[PDB]
Amino acid sequence: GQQYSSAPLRTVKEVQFGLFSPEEVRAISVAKIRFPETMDETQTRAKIGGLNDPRLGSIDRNLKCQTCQEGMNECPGHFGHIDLAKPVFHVGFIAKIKKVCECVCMHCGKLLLDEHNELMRQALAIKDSKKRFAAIWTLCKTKMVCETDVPSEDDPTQLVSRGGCGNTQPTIRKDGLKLVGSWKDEPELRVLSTEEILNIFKHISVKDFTSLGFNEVFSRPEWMILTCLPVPPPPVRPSISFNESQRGEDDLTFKLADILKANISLETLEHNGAPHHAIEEAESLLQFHVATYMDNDIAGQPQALQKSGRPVKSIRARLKGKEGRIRGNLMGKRVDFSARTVISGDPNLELDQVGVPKSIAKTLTYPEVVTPYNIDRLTQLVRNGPNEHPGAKYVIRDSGDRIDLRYSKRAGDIQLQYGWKVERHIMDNDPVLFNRQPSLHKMSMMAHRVKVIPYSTFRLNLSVTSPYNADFDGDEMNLHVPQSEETRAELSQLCAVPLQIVSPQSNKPCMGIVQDTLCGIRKLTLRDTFIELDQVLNMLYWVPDWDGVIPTPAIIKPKPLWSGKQILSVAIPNGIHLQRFDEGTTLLSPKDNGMLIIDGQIIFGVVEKKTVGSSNGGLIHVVTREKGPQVCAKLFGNIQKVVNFWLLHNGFSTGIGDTIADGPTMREITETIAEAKKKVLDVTKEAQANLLTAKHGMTLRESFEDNVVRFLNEARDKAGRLAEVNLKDLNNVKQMVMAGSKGSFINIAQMSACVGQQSVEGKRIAFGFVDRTLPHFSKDDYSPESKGFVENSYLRGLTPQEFFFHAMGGREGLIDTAVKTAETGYIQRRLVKALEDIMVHYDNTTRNSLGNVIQFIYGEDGMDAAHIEKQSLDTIGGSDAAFEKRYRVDLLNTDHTLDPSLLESGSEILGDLKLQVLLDEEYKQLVKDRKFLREVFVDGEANWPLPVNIRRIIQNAQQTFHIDHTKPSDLTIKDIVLGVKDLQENLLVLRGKNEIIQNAQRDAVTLFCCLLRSRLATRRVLQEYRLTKQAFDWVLSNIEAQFLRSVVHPGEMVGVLAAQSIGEPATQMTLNTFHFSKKVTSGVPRLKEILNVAKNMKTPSLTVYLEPGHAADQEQAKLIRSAIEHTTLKSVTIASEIYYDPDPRSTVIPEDEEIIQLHFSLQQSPWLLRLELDRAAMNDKDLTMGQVGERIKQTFKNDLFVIWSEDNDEKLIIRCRVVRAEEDHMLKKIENTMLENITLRGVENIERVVMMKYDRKVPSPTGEYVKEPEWVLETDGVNLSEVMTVPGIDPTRIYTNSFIDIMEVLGIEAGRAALYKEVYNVIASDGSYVNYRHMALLVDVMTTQGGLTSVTRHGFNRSNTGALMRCSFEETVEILFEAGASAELDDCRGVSENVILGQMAPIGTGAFDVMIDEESLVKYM
Amino acid sequence: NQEDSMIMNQSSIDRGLFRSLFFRSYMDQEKKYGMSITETFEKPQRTNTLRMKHGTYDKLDDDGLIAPGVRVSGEDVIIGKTTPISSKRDASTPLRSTENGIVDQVLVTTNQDGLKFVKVRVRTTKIPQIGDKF
Amino acid sequence: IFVYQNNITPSAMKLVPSIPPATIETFNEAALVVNITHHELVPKHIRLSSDEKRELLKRYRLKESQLPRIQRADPVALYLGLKRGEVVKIIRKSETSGRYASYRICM
Amino acid sequence: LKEKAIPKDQRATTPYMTKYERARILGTRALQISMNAPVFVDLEGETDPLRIAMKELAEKKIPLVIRRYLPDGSFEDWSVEELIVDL
Ligand SMILES: [Mg+2]
Ligand SMILES: [Zn+2]
Ligand SMILES: [Zn+2]
Repeated sequence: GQQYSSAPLRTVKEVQFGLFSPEEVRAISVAKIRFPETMDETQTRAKIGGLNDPRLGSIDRNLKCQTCQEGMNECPGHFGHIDLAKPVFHVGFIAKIKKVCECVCMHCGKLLLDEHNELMRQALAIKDSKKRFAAIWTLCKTKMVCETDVPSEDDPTQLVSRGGCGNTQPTIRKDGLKLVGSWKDEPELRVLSTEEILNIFKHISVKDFTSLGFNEVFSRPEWMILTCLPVPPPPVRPSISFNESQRGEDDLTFKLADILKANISLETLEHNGAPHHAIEEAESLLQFHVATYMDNDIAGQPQALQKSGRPVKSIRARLKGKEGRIRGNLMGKRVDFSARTVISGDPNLELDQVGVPKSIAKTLTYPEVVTPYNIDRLTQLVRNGPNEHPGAKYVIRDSGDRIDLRYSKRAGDIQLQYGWKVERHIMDNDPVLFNRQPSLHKMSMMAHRVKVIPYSTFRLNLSVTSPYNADFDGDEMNLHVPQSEETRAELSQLCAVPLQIVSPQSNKPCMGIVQDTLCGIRKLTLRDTFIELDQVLNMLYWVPDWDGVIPTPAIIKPKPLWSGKQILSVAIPNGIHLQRFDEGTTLLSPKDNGMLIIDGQIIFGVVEKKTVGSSNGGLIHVVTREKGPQVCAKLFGNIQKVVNFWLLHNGFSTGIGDTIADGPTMREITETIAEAKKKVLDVTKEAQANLLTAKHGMTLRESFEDNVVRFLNEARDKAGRLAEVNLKDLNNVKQMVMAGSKGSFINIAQMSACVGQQSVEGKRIAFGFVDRTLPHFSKDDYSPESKGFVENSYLRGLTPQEFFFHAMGGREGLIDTAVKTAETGYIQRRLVKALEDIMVHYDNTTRNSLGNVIQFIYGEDGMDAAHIEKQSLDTIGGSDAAFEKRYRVDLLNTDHTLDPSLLESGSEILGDLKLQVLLDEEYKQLVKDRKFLREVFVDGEANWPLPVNIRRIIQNAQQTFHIDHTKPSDLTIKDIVLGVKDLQENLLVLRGKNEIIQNAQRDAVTLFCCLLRSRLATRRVLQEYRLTKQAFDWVLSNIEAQFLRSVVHPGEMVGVLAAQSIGEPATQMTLNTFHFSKKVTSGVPRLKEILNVAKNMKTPSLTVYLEPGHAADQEQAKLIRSAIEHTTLKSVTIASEIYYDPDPRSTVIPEDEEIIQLHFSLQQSPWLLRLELDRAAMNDKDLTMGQVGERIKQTFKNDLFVIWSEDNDEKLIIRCRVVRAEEDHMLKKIENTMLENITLRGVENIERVVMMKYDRKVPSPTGEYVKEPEWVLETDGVNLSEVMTVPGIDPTRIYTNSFIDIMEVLGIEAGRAALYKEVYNVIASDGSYVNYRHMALLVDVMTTQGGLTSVTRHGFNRSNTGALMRCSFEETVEILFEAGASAELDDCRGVSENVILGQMAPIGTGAFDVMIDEESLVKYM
Repeated sequence: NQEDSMIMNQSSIDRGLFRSLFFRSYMDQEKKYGMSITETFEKPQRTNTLRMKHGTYDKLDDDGLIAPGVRVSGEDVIIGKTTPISSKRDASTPLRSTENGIVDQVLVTTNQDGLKFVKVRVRTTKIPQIGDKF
Repeated sequence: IFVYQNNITPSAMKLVPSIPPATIETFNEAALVVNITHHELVPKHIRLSSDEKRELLKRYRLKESQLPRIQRADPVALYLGLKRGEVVKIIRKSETSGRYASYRICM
Repeated sequence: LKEKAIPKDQRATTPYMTKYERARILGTRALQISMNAPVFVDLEGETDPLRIAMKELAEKKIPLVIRRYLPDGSFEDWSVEELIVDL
């Protein structure tokens, strides 16, 4: 850096990894490093001709470099070299060297397996440089002969010489950093010398090693072995030289002197009187120091510790992540022009502003270039100085030399010159990046307008609290000041707060009204709330935009009074039209329910969380989409300014009074808890009296506990609901719950009525002590009181027992939180590191740094997630009769035409056959759409997020044109029919003059058009909306415009987007799956399970659906449950016995005296095996004695004699004798095969099968979708392949949480579908919503390479992506070592490589190039 | 006072509410490098090639220590010390950049070895402000 | 296509690639009981002709490597008798567009 | 190769300007304006290089051209003058 150089300035387009040849190492070297010493010889404390040494770079601030004579800052440093006394293995290649040895003849250097071998021929064909070496190794490793001759391809009888000697190959093992071979009375054992290995490698043919993973030019296998060691210059190993009489050499400088010392020891030892078994000693030492220098943390070897005992930094350890060069110095950096302080919110800053403390503003600078525009201002700032606020700190001349205004003797008489830079203070409205770490979002870093303020905290608008996830509980934030006119433009035009308002994470806004303003807005907007003139005038003035027009009061005659609703609508801009229905809202909104804003005026409904919050159909969501992100950001401020002012004067509080519930309501709660406790006891005695019958697939204990905790919860809920109801509307806690500002039911419930049952690990407090939860209780006490049910409210106070059990469950929370914060952290990173390089291209395609297609068009529709809104697809639902009434037009039917009251043409349109052909086709298409939609969304769900809010367009049109819902339209049938048809052709996502790209286009707009045809049908357009030609034409031009606006922008870094959009919601998960249908593992642990593509999953299960015409029949369901649920002989057996009953015709056992007499009317072993079966067990599993018997009979065939008692006999018995010395010992083996091995009925792995009456939305004969509940089977095991073929089931519908299995049986395509479902169900369970495309992209990425690619170290990170890119995640040094050994070439298209190289990445703003056209330039002047 | 922030009575803050003292103790030793060669507590000055600090040395007395009454600031040298090499070299202790106060108590003793040992404490009063936690 | 009950001996299995250009398929009777292609989650896979595939790569400026893959052993790949290199056009219904088409190249 | 340049006739990227192309044009032009480059629009008392650049873009008097790279390495060049600026 810094001085001028004539050398051409280019950018790194490629990185060619390879290995150093010793020859290169010498050529490239500036010094032959000879002595371990650093200086002080001849006396002089100044670098020696041996180590460090000037030839390499400077130690001092000398200006000298000897080599370049440039001086510390400019000089990069130059490599020296050490010639090693013997060759040594490069520690990082020992395993590869071993594998190369295993592939080649350790004598003639020929590759052990020729193109003569068929398997080898297939292995050789492998194009992957690494996968080839893998296949080659596996084939050659088990070849212990270097063949002289081999059978010819023509005939295997007449053998052909392939070349090569006839030597036996050794069985190589790794013993430390040595390789030992074993050839073939008794095997020959000897170490393989580094020289010998090297010589054999030098003899491997180019064709042979390029067939292995290697490269003739860049990485010849012989270069894995080191002979000439490069010596890194001082800037790699800086001598931190403090004072004069002291220095401080780097770890690497010591380790190199150790290498040097060991080397001279060896070279002097071998040259002189070599004892040859003292030479091998010093050589092992040199091998150790050269190994331990590069990697010190070697597998099962001692660490090469310092004097101190301190392990020694290996070069490896330097680069090894989180703090390595890669993760800590390159993907992350500490940076200049950055600030940080405590944040505290401000109601008087605008949404997009940031309060910067004067001190911070006075430190951070912007380099402004002196130009005729600012020359005057800039001279004032320079005059002001570095101490006054709007001032400057430095003046940079043309010369490039910096003037310090703090000390310059000319600081007062500086006369600026165009071209000079004035490093001025950051002033109001400078764009700056503001950030709250962890940065899990696009929104965790947004651009703000500076507002220089007093006091030491960063001030922010409260509505921007939510995207940052900031509190003022003492939170600090980072500010980053851009320095280019260009990087500011980036901040302002791409990441400024107003733009970031409607987030693509959930196609909804990520900011809304909160806290005071949310609480106060409900309060202001009540029917009961009225404002006197005095205050109305202040509340108006406070709105900075206010047109200066005092609105006419709602009440005039008794007293001029305005309503809350009224004067709040002053902040709501004109043309804002919102409609919402809650509970039972009518147009005469009785409860002040729902919301109705017309032309930006509140007609009815209280303004709370659903309206003014960060809601999907938000007042914010609409104001952005309709008026601009700017207009919307203003609205945040305006709403705040009014509401906050009104609340400042109304006031708001909370006290113990607000937790206090009515005396009789308390009596009612105490009773509710009491009756529940008794309901529990009644069950507790029922189970103690053995009358309680266990639930299917549940222990008596499991069954009892389920009921108990169900009652004790039902109890807490009811008790709370009593307080909730009894709390007046004046209850401050209720008031906060109502606005939605803070709190919920459970908060009220726990504080006022009852805290509830405490739980740890899903169950009530367990007996930690022998049969008791605490010593304060008696043994075997299953009571609500003993197992942790907190009878009391927070108001009443907990008992000592209650207090501890609460503390037990409480602690489980704190741990689980701590653990999830960790677990979700990594999940986010692996998601990001797996999707980084995914971007939308100028061809609407979604590709990675390899240009491999992931999505053929972003999120299957090609739309930007932010420009989407949930919309209803009308044609899907309802009766066919109601659809007909809505959409059918029949100009040939006197009572099914359009009345002339609807359009002018009405009278003359009746009977028009040619026109009926248009409406007939129009309707035939609406019918087509209806059946298609019903194929897509099977449940008949109509509300789907789509891109153009058509409802709003028609709304605005009606308002705009003052559509009179009385006089007939001037539209024609052709105007509507063909106008809609023509609009469809202009909704372009993909442009391309070919059938592929064009059909792609048709598909991408298939759903939107369905909605379009649905909303703009002839009858709707004329009868419903009462559109004029003008109005209609406008609706069309707007749908078109809005649609085009909605498509994704090429450059969209859609990969990171998706990653973060799944990741950040994961960090907000409570979990695991409540504290108790099936209890399937969910949230963070199941998400970890998914991304890892874990084979052994926690809750594997099937969902078997019954055959179509069998859904209602429970008996059919029972039959299948019976047919699939696995049953063993073990499960029905009481006991197994061996007797000595020598006569088969008689019996010692008198019970069986009857059993023999019968099974011996219409030679054997004297030893009998008798099994007693449990009637009860046989009854739950609906088994017969003969059923069991026959199963045993077929298991042993003609080898075991089976007799059995009948289903009537008092005791259920099975008698077994063996067929045809040492016989008794055999029966014990049979009894194990009988219990353990034998399967009676059911499918293996399918362990517990539950019957469930699931609801199902299905079309009725009449047409309308109707709840048709079906019987369904839930498994406790997986065997898809087998349960699919079972009769009585719907194999077209069967599902499994194990998508690994779906992939295996139904294909990668179905595997993708199931994978999405499972990812979605993790997110959906936590309530939270993530837009389809994000989850789709992750799922698509894990699937493109046919099969399930994990989001792990050995998943995505083992792709053919950039070596530099992949090292940036998890296997860093190992990755880079393989890069050299296989001569990898990094394309440099991954974000990561350009981040490492400090180059403008091909991302967003980097996706294209900018050029000056001299032609147009000369045309403009 | 939104999102866990609070309003405080300025009038009360003045009257002394939640106002606190703050002390910091800085320490040094006259190290004995080899035999006879010892570090010296003294107010140094520009002599041959000594790497002196940027801060004000003028607050130090001849003993290389500030007097207890004195008000210190920024990088003001609170302990003056020299190290000899083979004239002198600086080894003086300046007050923490990010801090300021009034010299509180200055302690002059001997460490077990028999060498000069010094502890300088600086007192500052910290009045509740806008970013302060409670 | 040989539909076998339990097993085809490895001595018999040697004969499968023994008579080219003709290709031989071994299918276990038990796997064929249920037509997996009929499943809810299984979309329609369409085998593309040499010309159809050539056009695909042309129109998206693709190298075969760039195309999303399907294993030669994938249940649907086996059903359609897909050979290496054969490209399949997969048409699935979408909640975003109505219908979406992906392509998968064989391995 | 120069099979790289896709011709004006038969070009298929959006005839509209991307949010990024706008951010980079405005930035580039403001940077150029800021370091005393000739301005093609009449500054009607304007002084912020971004505000001047915005005026330049608004009058389509920006003499830059966007080179849109395709995944294969080919490209379509589009002039600031010809791109639709909806945004
Ligand atoms: Mg906090
Ligand atoms: Zn140099
Ligand atoms: Zn050989």
